[PDB]
Amino acid sequence: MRDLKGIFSALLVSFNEDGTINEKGLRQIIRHNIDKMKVDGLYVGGSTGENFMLSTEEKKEIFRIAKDEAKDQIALIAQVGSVNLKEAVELGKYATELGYDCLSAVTPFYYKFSFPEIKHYYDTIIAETGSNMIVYSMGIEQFGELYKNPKVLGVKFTAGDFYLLERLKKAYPNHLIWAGFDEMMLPAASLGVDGAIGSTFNVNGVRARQIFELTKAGKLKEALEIQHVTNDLIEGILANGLYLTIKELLKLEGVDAGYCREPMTSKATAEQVAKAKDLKAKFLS
Amino acid sequence: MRDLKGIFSALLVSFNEDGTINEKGLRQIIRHNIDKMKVDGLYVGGSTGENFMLSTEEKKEIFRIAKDEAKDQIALIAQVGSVNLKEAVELGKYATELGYDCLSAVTPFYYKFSFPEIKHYYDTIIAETGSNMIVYSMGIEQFGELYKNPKVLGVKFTAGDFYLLERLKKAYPNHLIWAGFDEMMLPAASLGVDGAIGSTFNVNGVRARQIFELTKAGKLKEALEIQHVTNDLIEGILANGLYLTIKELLKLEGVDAGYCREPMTSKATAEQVAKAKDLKAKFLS
Amino acid sequence: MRDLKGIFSALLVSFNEDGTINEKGLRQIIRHNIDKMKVDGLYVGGSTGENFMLSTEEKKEIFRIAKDEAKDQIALIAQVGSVNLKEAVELGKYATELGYDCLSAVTPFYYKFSFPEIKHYYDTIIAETGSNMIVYSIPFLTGVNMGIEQFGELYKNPKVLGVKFTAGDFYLLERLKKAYPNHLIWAGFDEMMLPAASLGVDGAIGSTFNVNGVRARQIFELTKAGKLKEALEIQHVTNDLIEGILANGLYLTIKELLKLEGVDAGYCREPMTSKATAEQVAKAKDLKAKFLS
Amino acid sequence: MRDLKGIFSALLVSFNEDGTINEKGLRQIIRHNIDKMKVDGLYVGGSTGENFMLSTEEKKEIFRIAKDEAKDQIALIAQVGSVNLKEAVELGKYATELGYDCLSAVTPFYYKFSFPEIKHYYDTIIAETGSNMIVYSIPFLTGVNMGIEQFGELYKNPKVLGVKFTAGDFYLLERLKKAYPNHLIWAGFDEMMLPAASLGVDGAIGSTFNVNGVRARQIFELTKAGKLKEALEIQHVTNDLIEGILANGLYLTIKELLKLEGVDAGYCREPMTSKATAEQVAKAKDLKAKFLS
Repeated sequence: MRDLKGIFSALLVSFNEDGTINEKGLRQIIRHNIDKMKVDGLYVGGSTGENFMLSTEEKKEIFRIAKDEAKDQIALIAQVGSVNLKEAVELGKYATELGYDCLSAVTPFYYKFSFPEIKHYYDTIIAETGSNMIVYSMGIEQFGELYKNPKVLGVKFTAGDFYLLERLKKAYPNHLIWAGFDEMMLPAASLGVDGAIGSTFNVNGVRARQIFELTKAGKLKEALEIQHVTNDLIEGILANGLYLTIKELLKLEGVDAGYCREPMTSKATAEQVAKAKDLKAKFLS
Repeated sequence: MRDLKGIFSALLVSFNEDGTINEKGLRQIIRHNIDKMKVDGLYVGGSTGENFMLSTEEKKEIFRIAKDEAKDQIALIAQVGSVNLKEAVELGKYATELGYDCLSAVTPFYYKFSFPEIKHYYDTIIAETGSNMIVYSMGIEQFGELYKNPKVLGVKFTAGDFYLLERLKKAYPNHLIWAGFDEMMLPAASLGVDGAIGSTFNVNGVRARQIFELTKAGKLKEALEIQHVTNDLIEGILANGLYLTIKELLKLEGVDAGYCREPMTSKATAEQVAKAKDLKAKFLS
Repeated sequence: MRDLKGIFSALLVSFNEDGTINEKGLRQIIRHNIDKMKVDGLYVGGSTGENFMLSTEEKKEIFRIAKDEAKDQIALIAQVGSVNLKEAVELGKYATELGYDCLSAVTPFYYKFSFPEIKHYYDTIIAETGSNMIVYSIPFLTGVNMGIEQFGELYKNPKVLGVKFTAGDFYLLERLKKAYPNHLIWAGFDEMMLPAASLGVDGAIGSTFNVNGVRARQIFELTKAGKLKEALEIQHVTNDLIEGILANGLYLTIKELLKLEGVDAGYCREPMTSKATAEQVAKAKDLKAKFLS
Repeated sequence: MRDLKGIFSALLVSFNEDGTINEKGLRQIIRHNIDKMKVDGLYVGGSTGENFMLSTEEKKEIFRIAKDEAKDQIALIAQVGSVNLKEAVELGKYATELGYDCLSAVTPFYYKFSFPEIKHYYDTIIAETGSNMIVYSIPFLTGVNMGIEQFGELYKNPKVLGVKFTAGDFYLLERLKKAYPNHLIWAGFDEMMLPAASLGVDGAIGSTFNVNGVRARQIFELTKAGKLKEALEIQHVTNDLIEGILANGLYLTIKELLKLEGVDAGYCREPMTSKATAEQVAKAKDLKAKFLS
């Protein structure tokens, strides 16, 4: 398998006003990431792609478009998790067929699964597809149990618990860790994470790569200055509405990022558009 | 519309070992509710029916079977909510076509929706189907906003907040409230709820109806004795595994309740089956 | 033993502007509760009395004043719980010496105590004083949620009589009456009195009974008689009052309502905001006009 | 002013079996921290010192003993926060009179205080004592989570120097250094020292530095030098020790580790479990063998 370390943008999807996928806009988002953000890879079908508001067929169309547009230029991970395990297996087979480099899967949600149920879910996706898997996160003993399956590569770490982060890095040194919190990239990199998967790399890739590299070189003061500017931008993005603000910033860079998908507010208000313009002037110009 | 007050069993579904719907077993569960539990209605496609682990087509098949088997014998409510609003509209149209008496819809989950997004979700399902709606639950001001749509009938109240319960009953006296916590039926009925939707009525209907009726007549000590026995049974059901224990209790009554659907543990262990047998002997024989 | 069932006001305390106790005002609050609110007893030294912001000597002074003013006319429970167990024993001995009918103690807080430590705390207060105990449960402030098995362990001590259930979990409330039918439960959420009375609580201990004790007794007694429609009507009016009290500021509003009836309920103690704003006073006068006139 | 940056142990206190202070043992703990742990200073009267279970006079006694033993050899911060603001002012005046370099105070807890009330509490302690203040933030115990704007308001008082960040939110930690670059931050989670040092904290205040202060200084200094691999190795060994300490019982295990080095760290104070079990003692000896020998 392809090297999966480094910076991965969690891929946003362009939607039309009626909720359907805007394919031309989706390819422009992808091209922006590969060609201008210079990411190491794309993480497709995650929360950032508005995945859980879509049908199985719509998820497959996004997987097809992303792989067709990215070809073998960068690494591609397909998030195929769901509350429906049969759907996760169907999506995992499809992504595997398309040539995705590995699968990822959120823990089954809506109902409360026990750990045994969560491990059986991941083992089932792996057994039925033949593909390697990135888990989400549970404690050290439970990661150990997950890691008894040799096709589990590591975890997309999205909880800000740096004690567990250190414990995992020590206990399972040959397993990978990708940071999921872009605003805490520096402290995660100080503990040796192997990469980061994030929604803000769709527009702030340049700084994200600088933080990651400066931190691994021990240049912590310089990395912190760039994390500070990054977090001023992230703070404004969160206050204005995360998904809509990143799309509006992409629109100012000539990327047809389109609308959000309903039940999320689909169209940005004038105020939201105004705030996006100010953010672009201050942090991305 | 049909009277929707009273006792509604949240319908469990019978699955085969491979996860597919066992239609004969599903009809036996339905017949048990109508003919022996003597419920006022069935609440189909909710959490209890393992709905969120299923495909759109599987949800439609369950709606078809339940309406075919129940005909017009009792009231039928169809839960059609989802994170995918287009799926909720598709399911709401189908249930409306089949003749369901009203729709219900969980608040969109997985992502964090704002109140405006939640209200637009409910208004969209109503506008696209033409059917009345039962919401889930937010505070008094937000229920008021939901209740500006005249086709919203009331709420399936699943949070144990009896202060909000009283406030809602006072503020919106012509809207209905169904209790969602079977173990707190007495206190809910003391505040005048119009009915209850619950998973334990699939086997404990008799006592549920007695509690509801004794409480409305002011016979609180007698209602409490029956709530105590009910809660001894519920306590054992929860400890042993809710969905699997109710199915195992149904099996002891000659109802082919089958397996649970994966990612939930599909098969009951011997210990779980043993505990179910003890529960049946102590509380349902 | 002196009956501890029924309607108990959680005694409010009158403070001077500098934070010291206003004894004359405290006595007026006590008299208002006994003579006008017609309470069965007073719960003294609880959260409502602003207890946790005071010194040990101030807590002793409030115990002394309350017992000297109430004398033997009503039942009196003394809340003596603290994070300092030595203080709790000192206060429990003092309240016992004064003649309080029973002690009560909040679960030790701040630190995350184990169940054996909580049980040892209760057992120590009882052993050192010789007095009976009511467990004071208030999860919203403490963060401590004890289950049914744990109450069982506390109840192995025969001097633990029951619990002040300042919580809204009515599944746990029912489980308690099922498991330990001979043990007492006092409801702590005034806005949920009807549903708690439907489950057989033996009484209620509340801050709003300092001004709304007439309606509170009615809800309790009507619910016990099975007159739910009548009880719910009075619970509805009561909760319109409580909703306004909570939005305007609980402590300061109840004290301003008492002031309007001629009770010198004084200031609140710092670090709480000690004086109401003009807007808070105006809203309290409207609540009095609408609900207590 | 006396430099307050660097490595501070959160002073543990030695108690006798009956709960009274063991002055000789307390002095031995102080000496161990200064002479062996090589700390920059001591944080006295915090959660680790079992402060919240003590009387006001006991807290004063610990302040007196710690200052008499440490004298002027190291920096000394006095935590004087309480739910009773009058007590906090009394303790702050006493610690100021003794010569403590700075005061610190936990956010008022138990009751749900408003932000204006919290700010008034800090402003009152400062005004009545004339001493500088460190805000003590410990959300896991208090339930109080202040945001960036609120820290801004507290920092309008020039005598508020910074915050003891006993929390793991590193987004908020970064936002604090961005907004208020001239204000100090001390990390409070010993197991997360490396990532906090990566974000520029000015020091650390920790309970485990009573026994692991040599490694704690190394992690801090190596991270500041950008030697991440070396720092992470020492953080890894440190966290194996901390993981065992937490599983065996934090307070009793650190006291037993101190006892094995000849420091009479004594018992814990009730309502905490005062004595370790045989199994706890045996596990503490193994932790000493593996990590502190």
